[PDB]
Amino acid sequence: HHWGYGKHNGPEHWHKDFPIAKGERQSPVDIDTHTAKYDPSLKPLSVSYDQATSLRILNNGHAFNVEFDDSQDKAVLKGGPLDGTYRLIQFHFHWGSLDGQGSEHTVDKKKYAAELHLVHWNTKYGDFGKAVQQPDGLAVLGIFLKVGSAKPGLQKVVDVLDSIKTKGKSADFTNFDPRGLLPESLDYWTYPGSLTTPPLLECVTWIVLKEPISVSSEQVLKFRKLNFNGEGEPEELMVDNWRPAQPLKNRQIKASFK
Ligand SMILES: NS(=O)(=O)c1ccc(C(=O)NCc2cccc(F)c2F)cc1
Ligand SMILES: [Hg+2]
Ligand SMILES: [Zn+2]
Repeated sequence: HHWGYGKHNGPEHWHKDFPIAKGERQSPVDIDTHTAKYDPSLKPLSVSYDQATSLRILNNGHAFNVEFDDSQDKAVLKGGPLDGTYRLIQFHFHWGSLDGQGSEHTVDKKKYAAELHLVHWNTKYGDFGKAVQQPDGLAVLGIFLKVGSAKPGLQKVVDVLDSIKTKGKSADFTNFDPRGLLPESLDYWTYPGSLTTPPLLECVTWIVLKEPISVSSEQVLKFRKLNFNGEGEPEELMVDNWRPAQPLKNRQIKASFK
């Protein structure tokens, strides 16, 4: 039926309706730190999120997305392995039912409690729709979340989760500053990949940050109270909405640090 993360419609079944699931540049992948190549030609990332305009937060049945106004160059990602300007359109997370799992990407097989994805599209393509038809159409900034001290900047997100508990629900979510979700260091690993959820399009340049951000146990607990189901349907907790690591195949993971 429609794709999900359950036993009968999960990642292992996606290939039936989306053959690209078994493609050549699928994400996420395991990042082997000893095989990753330090590339001195990689420029530092340039995250310019000061003019960011968040609009709303929505439970889409797979995760919750915080959407941004991308009609202009308000919040952009440049530099790093990218050529051109990429506009922030939305961010979301993937998390587990327990603290020891939840991230999509892993580092030396280590799984983190969750993973934040800041989605950006290449402006030379005009709109998000055209960008997903190009090999360099998207750039997703990935950040790992480990359970420890609370992250102040994530609280506004946590507090609003009650209003979007079920699939289809949305709430206004203006003036959110995404800079509060960034770690201190912008060191990263980068490799060409895909969306981690159907349609699994291979249009993404992944930029995974080395330094994870820490959030509290209470903060992550709030994520786990969301529902995959719509209002009135039987309750299915939204947990474990992550895709397991895929074969790296003919790709090399480059590091911006040594
Ligand atoms: N987890 S992740 O960062 O890799 C990821 C990022 C974006 C999307 C997305 O935009 N999906 C909807 C979608 C996809 C293609 C075309 C569309 F029109 C559309 F709405 C999905 C997964
Ligand atoms: Hg593509
Ligand atoms: Zn994602």
